[PDB]
Amino acid sequence: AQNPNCNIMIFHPTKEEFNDFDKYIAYMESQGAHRAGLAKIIPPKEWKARETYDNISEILIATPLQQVASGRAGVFTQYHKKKKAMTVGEYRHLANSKKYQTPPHQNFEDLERKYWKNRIYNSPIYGADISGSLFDENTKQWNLGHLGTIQDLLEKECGVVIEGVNTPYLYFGMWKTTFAWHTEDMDLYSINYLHLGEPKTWYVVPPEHGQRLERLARELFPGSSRGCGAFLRHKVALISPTVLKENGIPFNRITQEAGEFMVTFPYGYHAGFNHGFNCAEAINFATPRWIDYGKMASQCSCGEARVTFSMDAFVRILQPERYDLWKRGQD
Ligand SMILES: O=C(O)CNC(=O)C(=O)O
Ligand SMILES: [Mg+2]
Ligand code: NI
Ligand SMILES: [Zn+2]
Repeated sequence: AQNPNCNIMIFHPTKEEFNDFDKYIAYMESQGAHRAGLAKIIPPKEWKARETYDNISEILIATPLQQVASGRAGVFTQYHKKKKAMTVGEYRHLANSKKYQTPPHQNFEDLERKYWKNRIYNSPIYGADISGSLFDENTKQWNLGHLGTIQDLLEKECGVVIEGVNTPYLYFGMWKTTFAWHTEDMDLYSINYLHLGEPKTWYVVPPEHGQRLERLARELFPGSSRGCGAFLRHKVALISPTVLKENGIPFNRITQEAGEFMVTFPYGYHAGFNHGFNCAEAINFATPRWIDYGKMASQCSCGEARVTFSMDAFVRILQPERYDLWKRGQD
């Protein structure tokens, strides 16, 4: 079995290997990459996403979110407070202000120490889930707006034609902006491209060990667990690497820099934080190997998780027994 320790693998495709997206994912999996839950892909030196990022300041962040924490430094939740709209240029100035800017630090490990020590004492502001793309239409390789759709994959594998669409989303981050422990909707893959700015540090649990993370989370967040048998779908809970190690949970970490792609694999729990002002693009995708994970994905039916239109068909076709309860949680 390839990659039995579930290490995060880093790939350097050539320009020729960068042509066929599906084929390269299947290649990475042939080398065991999915066992980690996360892989990094460094694009060939000849590739670019677009010509420049000099003209993005007028994009609107309609509903910036202030991420307010509660708990202790290593075990906390966050809630999202809505703020007034602002442009990307206004958000960048805010990220760089004395109140929000990255502190002085020696290296990525020092900054990670500072994040876990001090995150809860601040409330950074995040632009999230903004439908759109920064890939040039003429970028033919790994263009996250031109991927094969999840609805087409389900039709190809299973024969069922369904409604729904699959488009990318932009993220604008600052120092201490935080992504809580989660798997993707319907335990899909994700791909994330860091277009510009400062890094993102990721934490990930191997898919084969995801239930260990879920059991710790029920212990650490006991009222949330009584409220919902899939409360990690709410995307609010954080657990530090130190707490994970104290509890024996297998995990890995890596820092993504501008110009790099990350792929998350089905049922790979992940979390992380941004180092400073940045912009990322991400989208969910599927392969044939996903189908069996989609059929088994947990679901939130308490009402908290609320998701896109296109998830309806995935539940309806893959999880007909669960569909009526889940749809009630959507309404
Ligand atoms: O960049 C982000 O904020 C979040 N992205 C992810 O959790 C992802 O691609 O799975
Ligand atoms: Mg603009
Ligand atoms: Ni994710
Ligand atoms: Zn729920």
